[PDB]
This record gives sequence, C-alpha cells and structure tokens, in this order.
Amino acid sequence: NHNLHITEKLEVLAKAYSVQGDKWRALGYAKAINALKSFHKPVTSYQEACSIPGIGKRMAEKIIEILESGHLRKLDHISESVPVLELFSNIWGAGTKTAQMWYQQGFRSLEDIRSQASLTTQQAIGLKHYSDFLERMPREEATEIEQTVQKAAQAFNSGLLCVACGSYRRGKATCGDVDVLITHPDGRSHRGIFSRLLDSLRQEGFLTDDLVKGETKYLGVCRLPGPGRRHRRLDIIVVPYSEFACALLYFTGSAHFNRSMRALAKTKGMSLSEHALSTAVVRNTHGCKVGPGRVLPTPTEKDVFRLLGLPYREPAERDW
DNA sequence: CGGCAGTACTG
DNA sequence: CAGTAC
DNA sequence: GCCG
Ligand SMILES: Cc1cn([C@H]2C[C@H](O)[C@@H](COP(=O)(O)OP(=O)(O)OP(=O)(O)O)O2)c(=O)[nH]c1=O
Ligand SMILES: [Ca+2]
Ligand code: NA
Ligand code: NA
Ligand code: NA
Ligand code: NA
Ligand code: NA
Repeated sequence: NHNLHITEKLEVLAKAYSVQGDKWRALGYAKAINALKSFHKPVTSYQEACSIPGIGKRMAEKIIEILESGHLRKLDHISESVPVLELFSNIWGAGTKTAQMWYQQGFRSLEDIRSQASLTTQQAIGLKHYSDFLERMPREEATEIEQTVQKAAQAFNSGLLCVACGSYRRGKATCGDVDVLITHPDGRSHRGIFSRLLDSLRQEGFLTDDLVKGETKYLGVCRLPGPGRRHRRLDIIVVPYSEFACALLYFTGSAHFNRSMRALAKTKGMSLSEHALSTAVVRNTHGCKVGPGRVLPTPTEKDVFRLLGLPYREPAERDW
C-alpha cells in the first residue's frame, strides 16, 4: 500500500468509533481504509479521492487534509476515554456497552476490573487470558491444535473430516485462534460425536475453559501440552455433509469477504449463510427476509461462486 | 432516506 | 430481548 | 462513514 501515511491516521479514528459503539461509521472507515489499501498509487487529488469506491466527499476531505498538512486535526480531539474503552473491550465477552458502563462507573484499568467490576463467566475467562488472547500464534501451532482435535474426533469415527479454516486456510503466517470444521459424508454420523469429542479433549487436559457450548458450535480455550505453551482460543463447528461447502466458505472467511459475498447474494434475490445458498428469497422494503426461498445444491465452494455469477477465488484470495 | 450479513449463544 | 460473538 |  502506497497510502500508509493516510490509512494509518484513518485506522486510529475508525478504532475510536468502533470502541465507542458507532459501528456504521466505523464500518464506513474500515471499507475506505481497505480501498485506500488497494489503490495502486498514492492518492494526490480530491477528485482522485472521490474516484475510489468506498471514498466519499467526507473521506476525501480528510485525505486531502492529510496530504497538505501531514496531519488530521480530528485525531487531536479523540476522547480520552478511547484507550480505556479499547483496553476493556479487548476482554473476550465484553463489548462496547460493557466497556462504556465500566468507564462510567469509574474504572480505568484492568486492576480496577479485576478488583471491583462485575464480570460474566465469559468475561472472567477472557480477563484471566487477556495477554494470551491478544497474541497470534504461528500457523505451525494452529496445525498442532487442529491435529489434536482431528485425532480425538477420528478416534470416535474414522470417517470424520476435520478442516482448520479461518486465516489458517487463507494461508496466513500467524493465526489469532483456530477454527476447526467437522463433518462426515455419512450425512448422519456427525450427530452425537460432538459432545463426546469435547469430553475427550477435556479429559486429556487440552481444553481448559468453555466460552460457548451449542449443539453444533463450541467456542473455548485450549493449550497444547509441554513447556512454552500459551492458551489459545479454539472454535469447533460440526455440520451435516450437505452444508459442508457453505460452512467451509463461511468458516474460511475472511469476515469482510463473507459480508461482501452475502451482500451480493442479496442483490440477486438470494441469501447466503453457513447453512446454504438459497434462491427466491422474498424481502420487504427494509431488506428483512419475509420468505425463506429454496436451498440450491452446493456440493463445493465452486458451486456457490458459480451460482452467484462470480469467478472462483481460492482461500488465499479471500482476505477482502 | 435508510441499509450496511446472517447466524448463534448467554442470561 | 440486548449484548457479544464468529 | 458510504452508497443506492
Ligand atoms: C468475526 C467474524 C467471522 N466470520 C467468519 C469468517 C472468519 O474467517 C471465521 C472465523 O472467525 P475469526 O477467527 O475471527 O476469523 P479469522 O481467522 O479470519 O481472523 P484473522 O484473519 O484475524 O486471523 O468466521 C464471519 O462470518 N463474521 C464475523 O464477524
Ligand atoms: Ca481464526
Ligand atoms: Na467512490
Ligand atoms: Na471483547
Ligand atoms: Na472504587
Ligand atoms: Na475464531
Ligand atoms: Na448475556
């Protein structure tokens, strides 16, 4: 990217808006930052600024102020609460509303939180792993965590397929957590083995805490055995085989890629989720689904793209 | 003006 | 439900 | 914040 001196300043404002709960404004900044991250050359004109998709007059004004001043004045009037709100919302299970409430209650540090705040069960796990959950692991370690889950699941049924998704499948060198998708061509055997799997991984000491436990979705905390190991976030989802392609696509991301793809499906009277790509979806004037539509067969990720009129993108090309 | 992805846990 | 999360 |  040849616009670092601009995007670096925009990232600051976008994070401020995010921690402060202004999610749609933050969203607009994010997209503009990506667009600026993509454009081939340094932006030099307000007209060249408005020329990019995701950059309006408001954002070009800011970009222009940067090129002529080397500075964005609004960065000087970011509230003093923002660093504290960021600190608090980096606790897993605390978001903007909880951080803002803690702030209004007078809390300013994690010592304040530890000693005086009311914490949910999730937020107490998040706090005790605060530093660890802010770390990314090398992908080599994501592979060891995936193999640990896979070998535990395959002990129950050899026919279980286990695939690490998210940034791991997109080829990144580091991973924020591990996303393991499980299915079975059986169409049936995926049922039941999920709860038994978690008990097996608990019994050996691999799983150290549970955050979310659904019937096909688990979010938790694991740590490989031996010295020099940190606690790592682990997500596991178990899906029927008929949903594998859409679950793989969802679980692989990126998040912004999924949202773009789902928005595109909406323009075409379709709807894409981790369960299925559906056609003939009826919506009202507020974009809210009013009728379900029909599931389209998607045996492979390529079918989803094809049915959406798009060229296939391999995982590494799905960061946005 | 008004949507901005679609879904799933928690309590 | 609101909040938080993937 | 942007865009239809
Ligand atoms: C956070 C998030 C994730 N997802 C999907 C796509 C993500 O790849 C997948 C796993 O969630 P993450 O683990 O948060 O995604 P990631 O692995 O891509 O993160 P990073 O690039 O920083 O390493 O869940 C959504 O569809 N929407 C979201 O808001
Ligand atoms: Ca991940
Ligand atoms: Na534009
Ligand atoms: Na958080
Ligand atoms: Na006090
Ligand atoms: Na994850
Ligand atoms: Na809750």
